[PDB]
Order: sequence, then structure tokens, then C-alpha cells
Amino acid sequence: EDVLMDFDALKDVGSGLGTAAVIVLNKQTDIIRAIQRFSAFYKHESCGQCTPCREGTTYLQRMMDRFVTGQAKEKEIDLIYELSKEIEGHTICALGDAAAWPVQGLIKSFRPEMVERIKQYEAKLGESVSYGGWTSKGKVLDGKVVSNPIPHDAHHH
Amino acid sequence: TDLAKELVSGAPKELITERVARIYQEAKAATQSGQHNTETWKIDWDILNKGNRWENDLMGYQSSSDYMQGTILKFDTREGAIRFAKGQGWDYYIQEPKVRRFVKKDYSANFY
Amino acid sequence: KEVELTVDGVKVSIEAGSSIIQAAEKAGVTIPRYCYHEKLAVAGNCRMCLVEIERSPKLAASCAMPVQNGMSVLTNTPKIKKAREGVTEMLLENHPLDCPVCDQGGECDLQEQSLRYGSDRGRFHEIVGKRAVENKAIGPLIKTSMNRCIHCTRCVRFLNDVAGAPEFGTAGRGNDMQIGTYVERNVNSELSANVIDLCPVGALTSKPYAFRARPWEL
Amino acid sequence: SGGPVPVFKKYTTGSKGIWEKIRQLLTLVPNRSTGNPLVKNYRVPPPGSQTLKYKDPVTIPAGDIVKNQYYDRDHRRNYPRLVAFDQTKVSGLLTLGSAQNPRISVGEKGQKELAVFDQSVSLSSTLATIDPKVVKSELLAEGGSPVVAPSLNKKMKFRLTEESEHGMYPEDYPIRIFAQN
Amino acid sequence: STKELTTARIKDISKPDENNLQQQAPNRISPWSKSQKPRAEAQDNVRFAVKDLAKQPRPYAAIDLIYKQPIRYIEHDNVAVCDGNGGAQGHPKVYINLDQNKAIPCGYCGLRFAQAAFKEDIES
Amino acid sequence: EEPLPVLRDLPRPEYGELHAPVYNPAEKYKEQIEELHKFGRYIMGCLPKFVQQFSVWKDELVIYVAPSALTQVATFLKDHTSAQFKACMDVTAADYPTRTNRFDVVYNLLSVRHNSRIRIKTYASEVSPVPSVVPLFQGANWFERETYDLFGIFFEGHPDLRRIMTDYGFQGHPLRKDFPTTGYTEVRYDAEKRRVVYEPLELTQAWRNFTVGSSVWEQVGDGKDFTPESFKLPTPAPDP
Ligand code: SF4
Ligand code: SF4
Ligand code: SF4
Ligand code: FES
Ligand SMILES: [K+]
Ligand SMILES: [Zn+2]
Repeated sequence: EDVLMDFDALKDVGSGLGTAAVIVLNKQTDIIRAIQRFSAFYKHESCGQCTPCREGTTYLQRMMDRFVTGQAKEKEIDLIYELSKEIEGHTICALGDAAAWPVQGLIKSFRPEMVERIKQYEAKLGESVSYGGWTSKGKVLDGKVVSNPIPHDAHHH
Repeated sequence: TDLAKELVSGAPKELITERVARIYQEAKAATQSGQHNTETWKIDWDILNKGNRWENDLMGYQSSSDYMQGTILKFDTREGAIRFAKGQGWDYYIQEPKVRRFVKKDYSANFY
Repeated sequence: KEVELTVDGVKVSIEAGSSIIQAAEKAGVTIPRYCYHEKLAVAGNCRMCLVEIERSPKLAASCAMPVQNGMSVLTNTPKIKKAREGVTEMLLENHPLDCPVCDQGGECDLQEQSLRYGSDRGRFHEIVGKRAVENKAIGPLIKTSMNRCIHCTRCVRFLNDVAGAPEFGTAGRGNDMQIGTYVERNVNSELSANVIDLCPVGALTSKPYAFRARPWEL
Repeated sequence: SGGPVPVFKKYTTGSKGIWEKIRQLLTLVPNRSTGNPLVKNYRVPPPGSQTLKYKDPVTIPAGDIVKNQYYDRDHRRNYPRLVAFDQTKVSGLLTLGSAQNPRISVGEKGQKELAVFDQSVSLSSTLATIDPKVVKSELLAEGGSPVVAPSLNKKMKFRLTEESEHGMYPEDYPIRIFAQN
Repeated sequence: STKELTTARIKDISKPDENNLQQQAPNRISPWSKSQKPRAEAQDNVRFAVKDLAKQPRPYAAIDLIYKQPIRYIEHDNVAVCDGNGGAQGHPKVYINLDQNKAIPCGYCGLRFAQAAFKEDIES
Repeated sequence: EEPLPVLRDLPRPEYGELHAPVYNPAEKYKEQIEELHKFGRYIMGCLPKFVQQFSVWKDELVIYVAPSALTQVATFLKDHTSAQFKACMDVTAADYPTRTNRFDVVYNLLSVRHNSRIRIKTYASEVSPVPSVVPLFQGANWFERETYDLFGIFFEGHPDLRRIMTDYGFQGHPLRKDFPTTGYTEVRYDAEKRRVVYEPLELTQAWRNFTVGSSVWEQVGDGKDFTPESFKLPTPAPDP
């Protein structure tokens, strides 16, 4: 409402004027999938030498894919926030900091949307999903996960 | 210290006449990078030229007649080990640990 | 030349140009590390040696940051111990549950440092699973189980610099980075097997010694 | 309380019918159980044929995925350090006071005084030459009173009960039952 | 013979016989380790002079049994997950990578996993 | 005469997620730490000639005295009304060969009076005698008899010192660190001599020392400071 394009005025509200690629959206879209796509971008583009971003960027990716379908638990929403804090400040180059800020952006301002997504999936599936996505009956048979929604959201390809 | 304290310990005479003890400080292991097992001095006894270990015929065990095979002593100062060895009248020999030579290591050296 | 500094209240006198970790190791303070070896070039990628310096917000890789004069170095702040458990929680995200069948069992630095500096619980129940790699065959002396590599590049730095065998390197990018020789060829150096001692985890183990003993027996 | 209980209120096998009336007519204390457990109640679902699906119990602060940093609850490494008080440190505390009740000058003048007790100071001399109020205030207690050995349990008290309350042996038997109070 | 009975082989040569007491196991003739003592030499001992060798313990050799299982084939995924088919009563869960054109056995169970697309070459 | 309930079927409480506070177990001893510190100092002030130093750990107060200061400090702690330790519970030792006097003789006294326990530590070497507390505490007759049997400590003033645990004519004191855990000899029944005879030790399976595979990293930190704020020397504050 009073956003003024500055290197620091946008910083006060938590964002920043990095590359001035100002993006404007509408309410007829799911930001959970839009942020999930950034997470799958920083993962695929991280060089992969520092431990926090070689692995932690995969930790985010493996969790936003369960978020976008709502196959998670409500407390796991703030679990991934604690993950993003374990990455920042520990990497050599600023790509690690750039992979955690979008995760906080979803949580900071759009928290109720993730809860509604999970509450949908409880109703949609019918059976609540435990930590990590495991249903009550999900197990391993002859070398494959069975009786559980496997999220083939790793670009398939 | 100066006394022949071994005459009161009741230990068999063979530890004075027939066995050799060693005062050493355990070396750093190549596999692991920890440096804590190499800060206490230890005493161990040499093995026997025969009868240290032999295969039990029945079950293939490791029989032994060496009653000092599983005896390792711990100390915190080198002198205490030597003094204790002197007190018992042990025929010991000291193994001086190697000292790693300092070399400064710089991140920038990969290009300079 | 020497610059006098204090690490956690212990005065340190070292040669100038040295790194913080050597200064700390001289003062007796133990700084956990995976990627730092005292006979190899310094890489700063494992991010386990992080410390806090008084005039900075940014944690310092003590294996790479050279020493200063009058600098105050902290190693036991709650901020640091939070960082050490975060990094530990990342290395074990993709590490296999191989300790019973792993020849590094009783002598693995990833076990003892995780026990000492990491948390006692894991928070990874993900349903997709861990990362899996194919084992590369690099001769009859080195038995590779690359699932266990923590991407610390001690093998690469040793073979390139000390051994002079430039056929070993990092091929790939990010989550698919795969230490090896890219194509299938055996490592050719008379000192190639010293990599077995440097590899802190069970990724590179002895082939003749495979499965024969545990380190507490010997 | 531990009052006598009717026999049919105990989980043991008991007679029925005509033999119950015979049992009550001939026994000294009719409410004494035979001691043979009830076949239909005792261990009836054996330990290997239960129905309870056990779940690992986890209190939240120490079992949570969040707000559960290990260094917060790492008590094994927060053990109390071992400090031994020699005669010298007792003298230094006695002469200079404590950290809570300072009796030391400030700045370099104080740093002179602390360094005095940084090397050997026998306590025999210190008590010979110091204000008698110091002993009554620091060493002794309550204006010169001695220091009684501290109690491991400040709530350990006892009181005498009687058979109408403790139910045990009456007053003639040569033992007495002590309560808490 | 005593040539197969005293040397370990990956696969035997002749068909094993359950009644032959000199075999290493009732379902396998030759030993399955380089340091495993042959059963023929083990029972050629004084302590067996007046025994009944048919009643000594002869468990079935587990190497021969495990290779009688079919190969699991995974569909449109190069990573197999194995846990011993018992969950909390099996081995720890280990992920197997099937990029190489072969059947990679599980570290604990010994079950062999491969890809479906590779079956034809594997079954040659 | 109602039928007995089937306790299997009666309803059980339902709980959600359990909460238990996490707090340092060493905190609850805080009051005990100060009072032992005060009473520890009191003994030192009363007897500066004997009490070398005193130490407090949680709820245990230790008094360190020389062998020549034992009978004096023991008598004081037995007879002084402020500290009536009439009951001596344990007399033992420990072997630290690195120190000049290896043996460390420890006494535990119980005050049923004030509900307190105190510990006396006094050192000893292999040949230097230690005063016997049997004239004060009769319960130390066998605890001193046991310490000599397992540590060889000379106890001066003991009415009857002899082996109590080991066999008669047993050579060597077992709990000394230099004594191997399996000893030196073993017994068997010899047919020729019609009697049980001693022979030198020979194990069919030699003891396996798995203790070598101990931790190569230090496992517990430097600890935490729990001294009462009334027992630290004040820092001389900086000047203007
Ligand atoms: S933080 Fe940067 S340098 Fe480090 S692994 Fe990630 S992309 Fe590479
Ligand atoms: S390398 Fe260490 S942590 Fe990894 S499986 Fe082997 S023993 Fe376990
Ligand atoms: S294979 Fe071993 S030495 Fe090489 S980078 Fe991985 S963990 Fe380090
Ligand atoms: S030891 Fe410094 S980052 Fe690896
Ligand atoms: K290794
Ligand atoms: Zn398996």
C-alpha cells in the first residue's frame, strides 16, 4: 500500500530490491505451488559444495512437494521454517540464503493457506497423514512403497 | 620411591626377571581425526616369544598363558609412569612420542 | 610475526597467516571438522568448523579464515551449537542406515561427531526416500560404497595434489554430485590406498580387509 | 484404610453353597482367602495374547520436532564443575568478602588486594588477625553460633501414632509406629 | 572325491544329496566361504568316533536358498527401498540404486533388485 | 455380594500429547550446596591445623586431610555437637598410580543426629601407614581388614588385621591397578597328590580387551559453574 521502491524500504517489510523484477499476482492462483517451483529451482541450480545447501535445498524440495498436495501435518509447517534457519549463514555463497527466504515468505504471510490445504487433504483422502507423509497402512513390499500416495512431483522426466 | 616396593606387592618374581614393560603414549589413529586418546601415558607389557596366543583345538579359541595380556595402565604425567615403573623395579623402556611439525595453512594458498 | 589472540579466554600464540582452527587446536579447544586435514589444501565446504568472531554477524569457517591480531574467537555460544546440530542434521539426511554393515563402524568420524555435536534425534521421515548412488569400481584395492560419501573432497584433494593422480574428481552438480572418475577406470597410484584412511566415512574402505574385523577387537 | 475386607471382595477362589456356610462356621477368621487365584480373572489374557497396541511415549519438549534443540536439554554436559576450596581461598573469601557482599576496593587498588590471595595464605593466621565481627558474620552464624551439619531432608520429621490410627500391633507390643507430621 | 568338498565355489558342480553326510550342508556340497572349515575335515576327528553323524545339526545352507528367489523388478524408478518385509521386525531401511545394468542385492536381506527395462539382458 | 469387577474391561484415562518440564537436575541441590559450603568452612576454621581443603559436590561434602590429621578430624566430627557423626558407614580406598601416594583412603560418616553425611579423604602410599579409626568406630574393624586385603595399606593401631576376602596365603593385593584381573594362578584337582593344587594361570580363551576401541573424541564438556554467589571472590570493579 505504501511500498516505495528502494534498496531498503522494501527491506523494512522483509523483501528487497535485488533485481527489480517486480511481480504482481492475483487471488485466482495457488502461491504454494508458485513458491514450490522456486524451491525446485534453487535445488536444481545450487552448485552443491557446502553441506547446508547441497542437502538442505533438497530438504526444502522434498517438503514443499508434500505441501503443494497438502500431504503433511499442521506442525510440520513450522518444522520446515526451522530447517530454513539451519541453512542461512552457514553456506559459502549467498545461494543458500536465497533458497530459504522464499520458504519463510510463504510461512510469514500465507500461513492459513497451508493449513487449509492440509485440512482439505484430510477430507480429500479421508485418513490423516503422519509425519513424512506415511499413511496408516503405508509399507514396503518387494522393494516399493505401497498403499500410500507417492508424490511423483520431482519433475518426473 | 627409592624403596624396593616390589617386595611388598606379592607379584610373581617373573615380572622383575622375565618380562619387559613399555612406557608409551598412544599414537593418533590414521582412520579418525580425534586427538584425545593421545594425551595419557600408558604402560603395557611385551608379548611372550611363545605361548602368547595359540589356537584351542576344540572350539578354535585363543588360549594364552600370558597373565598380563589384558593389563594396560593409565597415567596423566610422564614422570608418574616412570616413577611407578621404578618403584616396582620393572625392566621398562620408554617410547618417546613423535611430535608433528607445525605448518601454517592458508585458504588463499591454492592460488598463491 | 606471531599474532596474539584469545580463543574462549585461552591466549594463543601462533605463526601469522595461520587459520583459526590451528590456533584453537593449540589452545586445546576442540573444533569439529570433516573436510579439514592438516596435510591437504583447505576447502571450506563441509561447514562444520563454524565459529563466531566478535566483530561480525557471519559465522567463520575456522579452517579457512586466517588468524588476526587481537581477535576474540568464540566456539561455545548457543548460536554455534545450534549451527553444529543443523549441519549434522543435514549430513545424515541422505546418509544410509548402513552402520551395522559398514566397515567404518567403530572408527567413523561421522558417528563420533554426530554423537558429540549433533542432536540425539532425527527429523527425517520423508516418504520419497533418501538419495541413492551407484558404487564406482576403481580397482581391486578400494571398495567404494558411494551412498555414504559426505562430499568432503579429501579423496580429490589428496589424489590430485599429494598423490599426483588427476583421474579422481567431482562429476555432476548439486544433489547429483558424484565423486569418482566419471568413466570407469582404476585409480593408478602407488599411494592411492591412503585415501582409505582419509575418507572419514565408509565411502572408501579396504577391499582386502572387507568385513573381517571391527576396530575394537584389534 | 486397610480395614478388614469381606472374602468375596478378594480375587481368590472361594466356596459356594452349603460349603460356604460350613467354611464360615468353622474358620477362625471367616474373611481369610484361600490364596488360590481366580482362574477366570488372574492372567486370563496372558502377556502374549493382549489387545493393547503399545505406542512409544514421548513428552513434547524432549520429543518434539520443533522447539527441541538438544543443547537446551543436554544436561549431561551441564554437570557441576568440581571446585576444591583450599585454606588460601577460604582466607581470601574471609578477608575480602564474597562476590555478593564485596569487601574489596575498586580498580587497581582492588586488583592489588585480590592478587594478595592469589598465592599461599594459611588460614590459621587469617583468623588470628581479623575483626571478630567477621567471624560472627562470615564464618559462624546468627551472631557467633556454630554451623550445624546441614540436613539432607528438611522435611524429615516423625510423630507417634496409636493403634486406632496405624492399625499395627497394640500398645503392649514393644514397638512404636512413626508417621510423618 | 574330496575336491569339491574342500574348496569353496560360487556354484556347485553336481546335484546335492540330502543323505550324503559329508556335504557341507544338506542342500549344498562345497563350502561358501574361503575360511569356512569343510564339514568333511571337521567330522574326521576323534570326538566323532562313536557318534551318529546323521543326528548332528545340519541347517540348510542359506546361500543356496537365497538365490532361489526371483529378482524383484522396479517399474519406472531406478531406486528400490528394502526393509526386510517386516518393518519393525526386519532390517533397517536401505535404498538401492539401480542405474547399473545389473541386479544389485540388498545389503542385509540379500534380495536382488533390478529394473524392468533391464530384465531381458539380465535374464540372458 | 456383587460379582467382582473384571479389571481388564474397566475404562482407562485418555491422554493427548504429554508434557514434562525440562530443567537441570543439578539445580534442585542449590540450597544444599550453600549449607555444606558454610558447614565445610566451619570445620576448616575450627581446625586449620588439619583440614587441608574441603570440597562440595551437589549434596556431598568432602574434607581432605593428611594421614597424621585423621584421628584428630575424625574425633572432632564424632564428638562436636554441631556435627555428631557417630556412625561410620564405609572405609575404602582407590588406586591412582600416577600420584606419588597412589592409595586414596576415603571414610563416610553418618550423622543420625542431624541427618547428614560427611566424607573424609586421606591419602597413603604403599609403605606409609595410616591411623586406624577402630578405637573410635568399631564398625571399621572389617572395612579396614578389607582395604588391606585388596590394597595392602598398612593400618596402624588395628587390633587384628588379616585377610578377610582373599584366600589364605594369597599373593598380591587384587584391587591395585597393576594386578591383572584374572590373577596369577588357578586351582585344579590333581589325581596323583589326591588334593587340590595351585598351578600358574592358563586361560583356554584369553581375555579380549575391547576397551581399546574407546572414544577418540572428548565426550563431556568443561561443565557448568554452580558455586553459590556467596563463595566467589568479588571482581574489583573498574575506576572512573
Ligand atoms: S551455498 Fe553456493 S557455493 Fe555453497 S553449495 Fe550452495 S551453491 Fe554451492
Ligand atoms: S560411514 Fe559412519 S555413519 Fe555412515 S554408515 Fe558407516 S559407520 Fe554409519
Ligand atoms: S569419498 Fe570420502 S574422502 Fe571423498 S569426498 Fe566423500 S567422504 Fe570425503
Ligand atoms: S572443517 Fe571447515 S568447513 Fe569443513
Ligand atoms: K574410510
Ligand atoms: Zn533388504
